[PDB]
Amino acid sequence: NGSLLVPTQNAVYDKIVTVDAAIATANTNITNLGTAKADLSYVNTQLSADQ
Amino acid sequence: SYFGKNYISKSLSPIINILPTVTDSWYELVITLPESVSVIATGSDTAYGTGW
Repeated sequence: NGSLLVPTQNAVYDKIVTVDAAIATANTNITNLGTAKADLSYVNTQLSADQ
Repeated sequence: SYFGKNYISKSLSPIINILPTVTDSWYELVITLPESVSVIATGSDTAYGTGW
């Protein structure tokens, strides 16, 4: 926060790696959610057929 | 002393041919300096590749 210092390459690289890991985890969560969680079209169609 | 840095051995047992760079057997006291003095950061712009 207050740091007059100079950042090392290793610290920055490790933070970048974990940030990318978190981003990939979020992307995979979105992937396995959309294909198995969220749906509107066919649900609406089956609801209309039942009605 | 090793390449301009000071390493204090911290192994409880004698160590031979163990380089000062090893964090397990050495401490590597980071040289405290006057932080007020604006030491210039020489930055080599050498286009790295995010795997180094």
